[PDB]
Amino acid sequence: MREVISIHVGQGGIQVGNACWELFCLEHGIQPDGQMPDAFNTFFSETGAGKHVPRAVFLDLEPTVIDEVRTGTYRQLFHPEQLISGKEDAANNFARGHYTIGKEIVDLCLDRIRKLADNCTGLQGFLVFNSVGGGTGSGLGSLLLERLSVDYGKKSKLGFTIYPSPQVSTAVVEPYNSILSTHSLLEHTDVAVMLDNEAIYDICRRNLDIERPTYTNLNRLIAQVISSLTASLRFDGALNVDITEFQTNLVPYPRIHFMLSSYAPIISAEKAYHEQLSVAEITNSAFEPANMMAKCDPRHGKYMACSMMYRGDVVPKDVNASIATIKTKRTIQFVDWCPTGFKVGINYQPPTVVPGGDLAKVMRAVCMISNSTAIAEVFSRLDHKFDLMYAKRAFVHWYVGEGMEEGEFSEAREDLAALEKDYEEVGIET
Amino acid sequence: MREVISIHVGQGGIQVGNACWELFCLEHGIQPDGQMPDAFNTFFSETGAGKHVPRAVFLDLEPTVIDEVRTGTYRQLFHPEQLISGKEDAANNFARGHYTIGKEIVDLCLDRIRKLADNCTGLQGFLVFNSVGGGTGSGLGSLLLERLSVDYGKKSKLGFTIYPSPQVSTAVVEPYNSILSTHSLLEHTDVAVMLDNEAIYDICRRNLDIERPTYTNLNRLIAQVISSLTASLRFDGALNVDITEFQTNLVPYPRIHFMLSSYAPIISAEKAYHEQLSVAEITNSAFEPANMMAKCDPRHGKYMACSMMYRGDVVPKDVNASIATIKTKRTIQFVDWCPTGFKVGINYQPPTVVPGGDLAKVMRAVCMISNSTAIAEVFSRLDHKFDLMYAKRAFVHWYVGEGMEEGEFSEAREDLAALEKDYEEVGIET
Amino acid sequence: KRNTNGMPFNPITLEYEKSSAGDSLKKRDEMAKVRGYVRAENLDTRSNCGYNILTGEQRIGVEYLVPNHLRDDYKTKVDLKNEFYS
Amino acid sequence: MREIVHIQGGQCGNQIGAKFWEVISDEHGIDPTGTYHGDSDLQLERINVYYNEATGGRYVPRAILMDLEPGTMDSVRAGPFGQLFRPDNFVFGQTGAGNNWAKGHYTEGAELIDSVLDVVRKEAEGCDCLQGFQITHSLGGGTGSGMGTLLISKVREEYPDRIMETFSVVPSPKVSDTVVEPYNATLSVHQLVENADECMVIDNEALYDICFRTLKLTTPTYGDLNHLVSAAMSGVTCCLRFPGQLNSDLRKLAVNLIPFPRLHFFMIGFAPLTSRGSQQYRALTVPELTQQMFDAKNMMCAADPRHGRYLTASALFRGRMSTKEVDEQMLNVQNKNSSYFVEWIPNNIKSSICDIPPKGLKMAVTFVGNSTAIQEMFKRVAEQFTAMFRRKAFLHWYTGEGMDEMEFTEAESNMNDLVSEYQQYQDATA
Amino acid sequence: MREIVHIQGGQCGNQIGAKFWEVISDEHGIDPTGTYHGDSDLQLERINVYYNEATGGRYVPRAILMDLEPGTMDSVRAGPFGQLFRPDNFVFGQTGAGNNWAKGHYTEGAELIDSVLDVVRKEAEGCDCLQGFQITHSLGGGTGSGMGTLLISKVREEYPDRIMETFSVVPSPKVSDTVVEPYNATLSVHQLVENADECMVIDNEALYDICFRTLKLTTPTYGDLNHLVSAAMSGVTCCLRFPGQLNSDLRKLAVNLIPFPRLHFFMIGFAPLTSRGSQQYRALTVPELTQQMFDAKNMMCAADPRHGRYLTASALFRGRMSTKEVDEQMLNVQNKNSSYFVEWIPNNIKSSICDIPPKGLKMAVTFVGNSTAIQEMFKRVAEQFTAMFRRKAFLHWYTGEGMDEMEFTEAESNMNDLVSEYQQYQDATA
Ligand SMILES: Nc1nc2c(ncn2[C@@H]2O[C@H](COP(=O)(O)OP(=O)(O)OP(=O)(O)O)[C@@H](O)[C@H]2O)c(=O)[nH]1
Ligand SMILES: Nc1nc2c(ncn2[C@@H]2O[C@H](COP(=O)(O)OP(=O)(O)OP(=O)(O)O)[C@@H](O)[C@H]2O)c(=O)[nH]1
Ligand SMILES: Nc1nc2c(ncn2[C@@H]2O[C@H](COP(=O)(O)OP(=O)(O)O)[C@@H](O)[C@H]2O)c(=O)[nH]1
Ligand SMILES: Nc1nc2c(ncn2[C@@H]2O[C@H](COP(=O)(O)OP(=O)(O)O)[C@@H](O)[C@H]2O)c(=O)[nH]1
Ligand SMILES: [Mg+2]
Ligand SMILES: [Mg+2]
Repeated sequence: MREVISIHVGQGGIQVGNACWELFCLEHGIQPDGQMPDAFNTFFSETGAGKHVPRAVFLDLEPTVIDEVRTGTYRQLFHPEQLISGKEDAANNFARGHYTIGKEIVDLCLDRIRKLADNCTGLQGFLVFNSVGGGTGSGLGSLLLERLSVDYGKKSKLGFTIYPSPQVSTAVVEPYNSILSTHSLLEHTDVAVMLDNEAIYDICRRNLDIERPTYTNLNRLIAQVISSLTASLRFDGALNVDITEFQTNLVPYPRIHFMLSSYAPIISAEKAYHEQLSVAEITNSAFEPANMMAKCDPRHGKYMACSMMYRGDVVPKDVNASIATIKTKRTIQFVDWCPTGFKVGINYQPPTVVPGGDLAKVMRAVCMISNSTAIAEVFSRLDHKFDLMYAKRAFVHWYVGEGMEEGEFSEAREDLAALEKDYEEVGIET
Repeated sequence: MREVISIHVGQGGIQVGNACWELFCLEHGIQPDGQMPDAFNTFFSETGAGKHVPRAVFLDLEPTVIDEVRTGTYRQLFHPEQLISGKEDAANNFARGHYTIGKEIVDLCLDRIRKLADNCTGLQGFLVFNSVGGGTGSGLGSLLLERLSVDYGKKSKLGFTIYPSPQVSTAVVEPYNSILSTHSLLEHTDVAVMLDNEAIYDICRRNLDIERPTYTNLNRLIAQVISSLTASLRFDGALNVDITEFQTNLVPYPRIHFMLSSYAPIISAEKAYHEQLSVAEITNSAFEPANMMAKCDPRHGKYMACSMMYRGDVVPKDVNASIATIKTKRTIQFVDWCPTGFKVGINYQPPTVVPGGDLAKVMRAVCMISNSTAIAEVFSRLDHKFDLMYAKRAFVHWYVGEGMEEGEFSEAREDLAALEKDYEEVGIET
Repeated sequence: KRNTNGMPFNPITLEYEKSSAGDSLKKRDEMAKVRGYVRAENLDTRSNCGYNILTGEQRIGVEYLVPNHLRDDYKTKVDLKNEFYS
Repeated sequence: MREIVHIQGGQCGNQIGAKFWEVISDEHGIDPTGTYHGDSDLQLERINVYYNEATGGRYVPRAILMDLEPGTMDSVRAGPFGQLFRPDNFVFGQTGAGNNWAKGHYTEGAELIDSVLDVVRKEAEGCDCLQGFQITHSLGGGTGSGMGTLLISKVREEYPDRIMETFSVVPSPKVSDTVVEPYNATLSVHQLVENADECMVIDNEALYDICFRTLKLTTPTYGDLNHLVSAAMSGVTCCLRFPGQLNSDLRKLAVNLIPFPRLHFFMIGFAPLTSRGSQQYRALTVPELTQQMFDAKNMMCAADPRHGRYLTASALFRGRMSTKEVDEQMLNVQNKNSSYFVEWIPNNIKSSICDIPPKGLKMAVTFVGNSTAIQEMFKRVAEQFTAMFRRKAFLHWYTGEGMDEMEFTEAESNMNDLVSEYQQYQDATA
Repeated sequence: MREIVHIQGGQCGNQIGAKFWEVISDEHGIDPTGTYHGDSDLQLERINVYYNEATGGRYVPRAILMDLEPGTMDSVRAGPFGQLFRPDNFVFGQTGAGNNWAKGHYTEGAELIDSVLDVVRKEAEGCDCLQGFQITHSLGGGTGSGMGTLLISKVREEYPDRIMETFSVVPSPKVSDTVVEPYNATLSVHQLVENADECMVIDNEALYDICFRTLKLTTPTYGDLNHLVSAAMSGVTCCLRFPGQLNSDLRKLAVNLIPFPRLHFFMIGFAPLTSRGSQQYRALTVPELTQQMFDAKNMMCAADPRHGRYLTASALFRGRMSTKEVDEQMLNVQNKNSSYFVEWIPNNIKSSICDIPPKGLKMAVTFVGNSTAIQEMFKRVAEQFTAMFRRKAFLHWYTGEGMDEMEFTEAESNMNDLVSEYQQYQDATA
């Protein structure tokens, strides 16, 4: 009687949704056709006899990815008319997907959301995935969040946004729409998790020893993180954690809800079994700055609160004996007004392996969600990139001619300045 | 509830660590996979179900040896992320491994040491192995010892250094870094044991009757000595000895802690059983100058204190009856201010044999650790070798250009002169 | 499994309920039990004459303490190290 | 006659009850199907204390299970002895509290509590002669610490003359699993002192310490902590269900252990506790029980009892034993430790004897002592609370549901006043 | 009544006790499970001297075992009759002393001794009428010779009127197993003279000499030396546990064997002792017992008793025999050896008869004589001490833990004064 609905918008969102939906189907024993040859209820729904239907909706204005989905092996799984598709792409223009073509599509998505919600009885909250540096992704994510915040109100929404890397970039105009989308979801999303690609590339290179990774390898790690986060809702555990038990433990103030994640262990089968993978060493590896899932240095800032999930055969006393060691270290310092900052969850189900993938099978794993003061650097560098081109008003004509006003750029800049001032104000000791 | 941590740095250190870790696994019945098909706790740790993890860490800047370790039969034993490896070798340059590339690696090693120490509850002390005549070995050993001496303080550290032979040498520049490393560990290590290769070559040739030995044969004898030293911590015995019970019995003064070892019997199965191997004859063989494990003549100096370990079915009265005979002999004379100089330990477990090795199975063995005044000769000859090239400042540019100051060579020379004067001052009768 | 303790023996009674997990202790202890006798059996004996130092009467064996139900399994086990250091 | 009903709330309380009822059923020989299969006549004489009678001869506990989420009660039903609980007594909501005290005490807990109060009233009005209620809940969670404490006030308002027990687990700063623990701990302690007739604090840290040091078992789990807490819980009411030399109900302990109405926070401990390997070595005698009973490490709380002076103490011996030995040992434990007993109240140790020992044990002791050393727990809780509150961290979650900072200030002031006036009597002299 | 408690410390003391308690249990017919299976009524009448009573009818020794390392007590528990000892009485540290007297008496032994003193106080306060304490420890070790002697002073400070026994093994220069033996022997003798009411020196060299010459067994082990020491220990208190013609408790021996309060260092011996092959040849008669009793080689010390004159002597005969023969033989052994008996105290031999012989023997004798020949042991100990101290060898280990050389000088001076004033009476004439 506990449910959650995941929203996938944009090319990156759909490509990570595919990645998480192989993993969930594999973890619950459901074949790609949707047929089994009481834990499924969190992500799926029973049709009365036979197949299961995911509680997910796919959105995009550009039809190529959806058409690829509707012809692959998973054509029989998803309901045919929840893969909403458009005709014309926003083409990396934020104003397009927020004012011009997204408005005519958003009504169908909201109707689908209502039709899925009326089925659930114990709706925990929503999940949303969107790559920020694109037109349709950021614009439609903003519009959907704004509609949901007023249609439903206090229901919790979680956002797994992928911000651009510090120096590596695929587009040339992504700072503009990244800043605008951050403006939009700052006052509209309860949790936002950092996911830039460069850090995960470094993780793959160093640990998985892959020298030529593709997007699928990144999306599989993200899917594993999602599964670790939501395992506690569908498996028995000695110390459970619910989604609603987050803003009471990781969010000191309503404005501050951007945090960065990490995962451990990450190791290949060729050298995994030569070492014992004790809980102490994995919880040490999870706190290593080089294993952050976002390219930010935690040594440059304080910690505010750490929520970290275990799964497997871990015993609570071993967890406490390792939290003490971390509190001992002099290179990791917490904020003054937080004496204890750890929330611990323990689950029994070990992580599942996907055949043909990178990760091996292990009995212990740890996933941490940590809120730290050091996150302000990404905001500062994105702001610096934005200012350089906004000084000469470059690329603005592509946005003014799509219905957006001239002054809309300035207030996003003011909100980022306010956020940066707030992060500095919080981190000073009393 | 008694533990010890062994540190292996450099090629020689790793190659002797492999040698000791086959022997320990064989002696405690643990298969190479780490699985058994309460004495293990000194060297190992239980993971909760199944395998055991060694309390050891392997260090090197040059990746070849570690890669060889991670692909052999022991790939499953060691924890994957305690085999710290670098990218660039120090190339026999001491200044490199102490100032340039060792500093960026030492932090990870110290983090691993902390993560291993928090698990132990009754930590007796540390063991360290390093071949002195190399860049990374000597430099990283010096840096690790210097960090540990301040991080932990009074914990005991033991160093099994391998000094170069009197005339046989593999490098051409090893006196420089040998002298510098002796400077570094003179004021930082509690015990240092002499291990030069030439003496062990002669031992193999004379007793084992091998005319073409390799490094493995030397390392097996060193491993047997280590096992004999640490047997008393993990087996029942009539007269036990702990590691902390050494500086009270073998170290008359804080500066003097270099001593040389010997082992007996050393014999092959082809002619071992033809003779009875009584305790008297083995304890006579152990004191023979030709059976010293370091190429030094004990007849050239006085003895200060002798600590010698037995294991097997030896009876204390037979030990006393043999100590009396040695006190009787006129060719072995002790220092005036030491009336009794023997510390005796007796253990019940006979030495274990490694299949395919050189040594045979015997019921009695003796290992002696003796501190003598004759050790000053190796210091004098190393000093003479150093002075010849330091007169013309040869090979100095390879060290000055790696961040080391010009005057750093002189003070090591002054400390060696001080040590040689101290050894002469102690050995004179009152 | 949240409410069943990690092992068969509850701390208050320090005892077991029959099934394999309970059985392993009522089994491993039989093994583990045997191992303890041998060193203790051994430690006094290698040092010992076997004959009392003053009376000289032949000494008695330590066999009586272990129960005779497991009397034979202990039998072979002692000999394996008897041969090893024979 | 003089029976009590069981009420539990939250996940921690439900897990405690799931073992408490198993222990009680095993003590009375009740099969998991509700059918009596006991051996002794005394096993049925006073079964009306905890069990009701239904048609068909089976027995049903008079327990009431409440939580704001259905998962924990849906899980406890599938466990052993889970079928005994009447399905009608299960009351739950569909939303949960998310470890937020305000949600579980003002908005959500207020509307639901009417249904559970209906069944509570049904259970109490019916029973022959009420003795009182016993409550198990955790102070580290939102829904538990809110709904349980509000239910305490509601029950006290309707039954002012009955007795009320609470077994409360307070969040220790060593093993912290939730970041918002200080807020709902401090808020709960404010209400708990005003209404509970007896309170017994239990700490997970002390349970782990006991399991690691006295029982010496390798891998503690929540099942062992629950078993220890259950044995301690059963030990208190043993003489009320069995004959003995000096019967002593809960009200008699209330009279003799509470000097002033606001000093009713006890810490407990159970003896004997021995490892599996040493259970044959020890001999059970009254001196052996009493020496372990007053041992500092044996207390179920991390509070150090030799950091203060006992106001009073109580012991509930089990098994058949001589009273003269018990009295003389109690006198001896009070003459040899006169410094740790307050001097203006002489003879401050109460003793009781019950002739029925626990199943499998010949002698057992339950210790309940009111000591001044408990101040340290409130001191550290208030220290963390004031460290976190000064920055108004996580305050918006509580203030968004009708609560204000004034109730935080009053709670802090009342808790500090309790801390001060509890130690006021420590320095008092005659 | 008039019972004593057993306290042992160090490895040597623990090994002595492990055989002393076996001998006592075999004498009283107590099985290793604590169940009486004796034959004679007298075996139970005075069992309260050494054994306590617990529920279930089993008996438990009132022994207290202490050491600074856990290995020896973890090993003695697995030996025969190891289950009798109460697990609560085992107290140990996690570090050890390493044969360093300063560590076992100032830094580590001071903090731990509170716990062992607690159980010592528990044992003494409870018992019917205290007779005193007996202490077994070795002067050749650090932790033993430090903690035991400090415990002697602590016990003496609280029970000034009770009697105190110490069985002390002093390090002989012949069989030396530790190089730092003179330091902690000399430091311990300083404190031992001030507090011990009785002291009995035992030497390993004399035990080996006895085993090799009188028993003529080929391979002595520590088990035989322990058995001889245990028989000698049991012989002293035999008449306090059994009826006899002339009962004589420990206090009566204290009155009759100590002329001046500082002369309380005795050497002992046990008779009869015969080889296995000659046990049939010999006939047990009082002359045969008394001729072996005064034999010089039969003393448990290497000190030669015909190198001095006896101040007094004592004999504790066992078995049923005529008193007239005992008295006439004592007179004859004193008329034929008038040169070796001091002349200003006539009739300086005490005799006692106990009607219960040892199990397996028809007659036995325990000899305790105070002689002036004991000066030679202190002379050689001080000679080695002053040979080693003049160079300040190994002094830094002691001086690094708060001790200074002044306490060494005072100890040497007091020991030399004791040596001088002990022989002062040898040359005294009437
Ligand atoms: N991690 C990850 N990021 C992706 C992936 N695909 C695209 N991105 C990121 O998405 C950003 C651009 O947005 P896209 O998702 O590609 O395109 P869009 O969101 O659909 O917006 P449009 O361009 O209007 O179609 C790029 O900067 C990429 O970094 C992916 O498969 N994995
Ligand atoms: N006993 C013994 N000595 C060795 C062994 N291998 C190398 N050595 C000695 O080590 C000295 C040089 O140091 P190495 O250990 O070989 O190299 P390193 O310590 O890693 O220093 P780098 O040259 O910078 O890599 C030589 O003079 C050898 O005598 C070995 O397997 N056994
Ligand atoms: N003894 C015991 N304690 C538990 C167990 N499960 C959780 N806890 C403790 O309960 C605390 C969390 O309480 P919580 O589950 O949030 O209570 P709730 O909010 O009422 O559901 C943690 O700090 C744990 O230490 C259990 O099975 N046994
Ligand atoms: N009789 C006897 N003497 C022993 C035994 N074990 C050791 N010793 C003696 O004790 C001395 C060493 O004492 P040590 O073990 O260091 O005492 P500790 O420092 O208190 O542990 C040696 O000289 C031995 O002669 C034993 O089993 N029996
Ligand atoms: Mg696109
Ligand atoms: Mg190399």
